[PDB]
Amino acid sequence: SRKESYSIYVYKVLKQVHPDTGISSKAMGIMNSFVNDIFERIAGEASRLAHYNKRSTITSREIQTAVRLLLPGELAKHAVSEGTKAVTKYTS
Amino acid sequence: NIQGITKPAIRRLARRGGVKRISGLIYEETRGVLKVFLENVIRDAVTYTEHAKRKTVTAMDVVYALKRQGRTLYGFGG
Amino acid sequence: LRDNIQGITKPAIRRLARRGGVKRISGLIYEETRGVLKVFLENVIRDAVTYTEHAKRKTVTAMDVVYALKRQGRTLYGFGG
Amino acid sequence: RAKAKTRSSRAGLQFPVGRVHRLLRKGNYSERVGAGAPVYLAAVLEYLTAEILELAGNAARDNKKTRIIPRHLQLAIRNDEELNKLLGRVTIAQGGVLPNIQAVLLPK
Amino acid sequence: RPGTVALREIRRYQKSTELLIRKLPFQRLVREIAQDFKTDLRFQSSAVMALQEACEAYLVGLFEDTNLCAIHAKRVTIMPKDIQLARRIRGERA
Amino acid sequence: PGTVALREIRRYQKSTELLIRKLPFQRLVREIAQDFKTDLRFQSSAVMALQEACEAYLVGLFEDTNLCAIHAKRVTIMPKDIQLARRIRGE
Repeated sequence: SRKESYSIYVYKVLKQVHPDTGISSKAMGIMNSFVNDIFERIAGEASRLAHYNKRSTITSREIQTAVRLLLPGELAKHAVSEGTKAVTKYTS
Repeated sequence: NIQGITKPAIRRLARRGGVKRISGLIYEETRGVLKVFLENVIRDAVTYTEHAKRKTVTAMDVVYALKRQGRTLYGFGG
Repeated sequence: LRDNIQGITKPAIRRLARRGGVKRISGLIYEETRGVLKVFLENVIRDAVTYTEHAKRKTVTAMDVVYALKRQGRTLYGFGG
Repeated sequence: RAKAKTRSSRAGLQFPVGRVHRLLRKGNYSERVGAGAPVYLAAVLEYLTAEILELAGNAARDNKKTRIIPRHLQLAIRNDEELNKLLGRVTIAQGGVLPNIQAVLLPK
Repeated sequence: RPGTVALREIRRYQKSTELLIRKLPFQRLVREIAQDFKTDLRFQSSAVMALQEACEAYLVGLFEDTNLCAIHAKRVTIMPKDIQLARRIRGERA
Repeated sequence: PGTVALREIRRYQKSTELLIRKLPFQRLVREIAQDFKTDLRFQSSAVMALQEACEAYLVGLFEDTNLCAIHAKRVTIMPKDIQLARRIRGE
């Protein structure tokens, strides 16, 4: 039975940057660990933000704020820009 | 204007920390440590304030910043 | 017998020291390091067993130790969880 | 009803938005999930993962290799202060340490 | 008169729950640093004074580690390179 | 000479495998588990996750001890440099 992980999806995303490149099974496990650690950070931070606001809803603005506490550098505003693009293009 | 936190105040903090002998290049480098710490708790707090949409920077937004840094405080809001 | 933690051998501790970038190593350092090495398991195995004792299993999983390492602020990749 | 396709494709996204929409509710983080939140989180995870995957491929390229190993992933972290901060509480299995010397160790 | 009992400072600035930086200069310090991320700010008195308590406690916590660094490094005198050791080994100067 | 140890540094920093012998480490892990509680038994992956966390932790301790000795104007480590590296971390 399936075990909830991103192995094929990170190797799909690799073609964005290095189509020439292979991934060792060990390295696949490291990147599978990375994407779920960032999920545990953001989902906890956004839920604690939502708790401080007592709201029933998570939203684009809970995560937009949580990403700003994940990272100090402008990769935060670029990821926030990518989230606002994607939500816009999904709802249009 | 950082010079409003005084030469004896930076000495007093080290003396409250129990220090004996010192050398004076500690003072401005300690203002450097304090500047980055103070900026971090401020920028964290304003980041929590702007999620609540108010222009008024507010005690519990500073508490959420300090609590994210693992620090608990009372009397102001707590 | 060699159970006195001396089974963590001098040249193995010295190789960890060399990866750590340190130069001259005084002959008491190996034993001081074995003291730290016990205490690290007295944190990590002990709390990992409190996660094994959540399910009350006989098998310690890589998850059980990763949860202990997560609460102790030293997270680990490659094993998942 | 129509022949299915991923919601990520309309969003412009590369990870599974559907199971992110599942996880955000099933993890008990809130009573309700806003229609943009899983799309936004997929976009954030993708953006940050693509940003580090370039550094992974570049770390292998620097060592003139073609197959990624945990060493190239450690090198990707130690090539960027944002990653050196973000992953400052992370252990990489078989990644080792960045090779470094304090000048005091050197002869003359 | 001169050159005796430096403990006159130790015996004064820790007898009660006092703070060592004066209030008016601290209140004009924080606001200039805050507005660079986002301007048009206003501040609660209970917000600004919650910063100073953390700041002075952190500064005292550094100096507590710092004097042992000098003693280990064969000095009675603390010097800037003690902070270069301490703040990096706590993982903060990185 | 007394200094070509600087070539060992570069070799063991190029290397990234685990350095303690698996059997000694597994024996120690089991002994510490068994005098703690009864019938605890470890999957190989748990012993490996333990050993990777241990050796990464000790590489961190040795880096921290290096900076303590460098700060003390030494080129040598003594147990006191480790005891500073603990107290300065709060360990």
